Amino acid sequence: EVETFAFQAEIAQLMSLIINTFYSNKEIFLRELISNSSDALDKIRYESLTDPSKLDSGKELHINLIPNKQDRTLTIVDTGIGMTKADLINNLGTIAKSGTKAFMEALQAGADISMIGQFGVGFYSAYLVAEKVTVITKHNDDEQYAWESSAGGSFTVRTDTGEPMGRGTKVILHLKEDQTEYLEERRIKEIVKKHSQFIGYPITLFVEK
Ligand SMILES: CC(C)Cc1cc(-n2c3c(c4c2CC(C)(C)CC4=O)CCN(C)C3)cc2c1C(=O)NCC2
Repeated sequence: EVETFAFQAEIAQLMSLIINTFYSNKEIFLRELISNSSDALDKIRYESLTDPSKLDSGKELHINLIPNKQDRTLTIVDTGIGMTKADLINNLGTIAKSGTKAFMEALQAGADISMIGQFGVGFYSAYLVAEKVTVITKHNDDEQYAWESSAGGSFTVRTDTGEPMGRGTKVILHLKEDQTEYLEERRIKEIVKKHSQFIGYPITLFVEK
């Protein structure tokens, strides 16, 4: 069973702005997704200090960057807290509403797309480079889920039939035809060094065979 949901009006408006605005500094999507993963790692690490059993699903706290030229995909894997079904459908979207409204007002007031993170809606910068985004996630208190959106005002949520993850999130970016530079090893290295050099977790860039 695949459930289809409409995005909150403000979120749909933000996604349209990200996809339709002429903005060359697209590389910022990577630091935004790395920031989301770093926050998820911080959350599980903190919670594990009071309840160590929260790490039974995996002790390693890291981020993996996996480019795939054949599939034209860039995958960001983290062993963070993961997201529940309620987080994917309601919680994060509700939280993002105020930030989205504030960001769009700031953009009208003279701010630029790179400031997206200051409003806590950085996840949506994935649409600067991806035509479709697939989010595979597993939280300790829930089943493994697959969230997906090609924008256009809707998203889908289904129980993931694929390989079990243990705990964490996989963000699969199905890249736009003219955005293949983000699959090159030296380009990814340059972006990580420039914007995410002080992330407190190991960032491993997987090289293609
Ligand atoms: C910020 C952490 C705790 C959770 C998280 C949240 C999100 N995220 C966020 C937002 C959204 C998402 C992912 C989606 C698919 C639920 C969409 C969304 O609105 C809005 C607010 N941001 C602060 C975070 C994305 C990821 C993750 C994650 O665990 N790993 C990398 C991908």
